[PDB]
Amino acid sequence: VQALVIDNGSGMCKAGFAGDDAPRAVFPSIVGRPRHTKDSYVGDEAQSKRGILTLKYPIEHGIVTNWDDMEKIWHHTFYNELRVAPEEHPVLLTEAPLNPKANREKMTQIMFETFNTPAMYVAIQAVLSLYASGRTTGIVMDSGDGVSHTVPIYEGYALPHAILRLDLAGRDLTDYMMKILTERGYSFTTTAEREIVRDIKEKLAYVALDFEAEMQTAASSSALEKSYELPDGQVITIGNERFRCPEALFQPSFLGMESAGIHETTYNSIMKCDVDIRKDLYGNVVLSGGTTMFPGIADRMNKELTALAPSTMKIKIIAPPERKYSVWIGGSILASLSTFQQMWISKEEYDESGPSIVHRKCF
Amino acid sequence: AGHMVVEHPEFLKAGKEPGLQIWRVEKFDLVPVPTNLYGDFFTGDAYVILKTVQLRNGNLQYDLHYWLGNECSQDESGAAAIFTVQLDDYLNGRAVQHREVQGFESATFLGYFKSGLKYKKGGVASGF
Ligand SMILES: Nc1ncnc2c1ncn2[C@@H]1O[C@H](COP(=O)(O)OP(=O)(O)OP(=O)(O)O)[C@@H](O)[C@H]1O
Ligand SMILES: [Ca+2]
Ligand SMILES: [Mg+2]
Repeated sequence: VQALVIDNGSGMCKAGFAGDDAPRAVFPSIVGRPRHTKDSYVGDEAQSKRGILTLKYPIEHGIVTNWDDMEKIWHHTFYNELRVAPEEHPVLLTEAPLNPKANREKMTQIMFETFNTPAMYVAIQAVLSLYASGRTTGIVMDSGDGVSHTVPIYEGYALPHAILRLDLAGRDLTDYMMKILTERGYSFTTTAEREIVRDIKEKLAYVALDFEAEMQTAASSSALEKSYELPDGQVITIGNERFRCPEALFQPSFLGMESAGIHETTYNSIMKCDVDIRKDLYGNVVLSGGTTMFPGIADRMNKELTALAPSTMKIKIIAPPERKYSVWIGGSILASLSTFQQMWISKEEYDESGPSIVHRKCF
Repeated sequence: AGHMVVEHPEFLKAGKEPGLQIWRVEKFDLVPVPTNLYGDFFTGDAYVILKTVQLRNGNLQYDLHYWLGNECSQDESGAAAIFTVQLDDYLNGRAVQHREVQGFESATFLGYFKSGLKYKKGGVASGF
């Protein structure tokens, strides 16, 4: 029996088959409906047809906010992306840390009642990333579309009282790159233009080890400047914007936020945990998610955490090349284990107990 | 839980008496290592080691070590970590978990192998 794994991101859904090393389908978590006056489109097709559709993003900060739209995404995922009949497959779904109780139940109700899944399971994204790195203890800094989570985990279980979040992630960095590129005189405002800004962010941005020193270097020469060719053929020049953009992760004040940067958030989560486990958290800081993909980010996290921690504390940042997909891969391994069959919620169990069984089977 | 109980045959065997038990991750399963091969680790593989010690009142002390070869694949190291959590849960959370990386193993782990553990190249193919 072949299990499916679906990682429900706020910006991008990752879906595929347990036992594969990568998701088969990666597509925007978007539902489009006729703009004025097929009833709906999902994913790439919705995005491409945006000229005639109004687009909705049913997941915000990793939390589902519109269940009708989420159900459309899942229907599309099964029937169009994976080309499966969901009544034939156990399904592992992921959830944000601290996903509300009612939401976990609703996910469960939809899978069994709408899709007739024979079995399902819900796993916390950060925990799957930790497992994917081959660890049972560590702190995961999971940064994707709209939120960055810091999730301490001990001997396989998240410590809910110590989970924190910074309300800044990739979409905010894209918006910020858009804003700072206006200083140079480049106006990017449309959807296709925002996609160009996202590409500039993904291809040319980096995290400065020493931000002040980098700004000095940028101001004193053209050493750090880079050329970028627009789709029309025009060539633009990017300078300190390359590292100012992801600097916002460490200095949220760049976005007018009062919140502590990601390094401090990580430290604060560690300090909320039992003193006896903190060594193991500092020694196992795992970066996960698309927004952790900036070159230089692991070196910078190491520098910043080293400054916050006692000098004799060993800091280790683990930043796997595959970390955009760590959550999905962790799910693929978990759902493949010979012991998995004993862990899922079965249809029979759901029929007897209802949605609340999720709190007893998945934690 | 609910309608299911732990049924994996190797879990049923785990930690019943004082001693050392070693399993190798093989294509998403936990497979016992022949006892005459204990201490000979494939650097391309991941393993789960349970050391059971008898305490004074007769209860059992557990240390679970998951050993990760320099060349083991992501499915193997991930599975070794998850099986470790699962075995600890099965053992009522009584086990201390230890991540053991080839060449950086704890003194405790190394001490399990009276004549010294050995490394050998190769191993079972990835389940990916
Ligand atoms: N190489 C890269 N460098 C910087 N940012 C990147 C890179 N690749 C992807 N990103 C950013 O990662 C973000 C998407 O990350 P991810 O897919 O982990 O989020 P998600 O799963 O959609 O959302 P969430 O987990 O927050 O619900 C986007 O903002 C994207 O631009
Ligand atoms: Ca192997
Ligand atoms: Mg995500």
